[PDB]
Amino acid sequence: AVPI
Amino acid sequence: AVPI
Amino acid sequence: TLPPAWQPFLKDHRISTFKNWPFLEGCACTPERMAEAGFIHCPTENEPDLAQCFFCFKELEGWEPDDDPIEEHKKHSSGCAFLSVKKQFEELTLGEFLKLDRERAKNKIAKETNNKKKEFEETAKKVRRAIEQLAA
Amino acid sequence: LPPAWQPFLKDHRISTFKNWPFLEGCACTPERMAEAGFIHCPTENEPDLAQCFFCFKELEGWEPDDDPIEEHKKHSSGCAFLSVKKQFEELTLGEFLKLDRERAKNKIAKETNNKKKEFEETAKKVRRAIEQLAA
Ligand SMILES: [Zn+2]
Ligand SMILES: [Zn+2]
Repeated sequence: AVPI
Repeated sequence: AVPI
Repeated sequence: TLPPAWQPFLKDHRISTFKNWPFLEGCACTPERMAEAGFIHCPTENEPDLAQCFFCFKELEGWEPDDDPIEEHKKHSSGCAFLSVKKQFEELTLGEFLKLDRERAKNKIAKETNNKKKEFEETAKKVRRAIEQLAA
Repeated sequence: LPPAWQPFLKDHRISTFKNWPFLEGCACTPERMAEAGFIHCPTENEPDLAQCFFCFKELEGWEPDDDPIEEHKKHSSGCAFLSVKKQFEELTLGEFLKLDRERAKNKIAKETNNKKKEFEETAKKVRRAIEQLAA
């Protein structure tokens, strides 16, 4: 996933 | 010492 | 025993945070795997898959079944002190633990400081735009 | 540090010692009391009352030549604190969790024994009253  |  | 503030140091407490976590058996990012990586489940309406490291407070979303939480962790927060801890929690020394928690307390202040600054910049952006519109 | 496990800290145990008699010159100093696990919990009757934080054994009538550790093994010999040859912050979390667990158990047994005594004394009064009624 990735940063908000 | 002594036991209460 | 650990007070509410130190419960997240417990893998089984982190696991218990994952309620309605979509990625179960077959997946690489199971609740157990997330928890072993230091993540807790902190869902919102906008982001129901939002997970955050308990130690460095990095928040990640858009999780996919084959995601390896550890690797996503090293990737997006390489300096996290929890990553360096190679021994189980219960083999930690009380001194060691108290050091880790000092790091964590700093991490949370830093994180709270960054948010306050981001909010501050946002507000200033609105004021500037409103000034420009009136300058016209 | 959480208020609940302060008694595990020697410096905190020393602090509990308010207007403790027996200072320099005596073997039973606050520092040596605390080292032995003792906490100062003075009544009005006996402002001489010291209690182990771990096994909760209460001792009074302290003598200036008393070795706190020795008064401790003698009166509460099963106390697990006595077997801890390690400073606190060198304690492993597992070791600590396991000690705090036994201390919690020690607390209940003490409270349980107290309740038992109070009940038994109450029972004896009731019986006596009823015996007296028969006459
Ligand atoms: Zn982290
Ligand atoms: Zn004791």
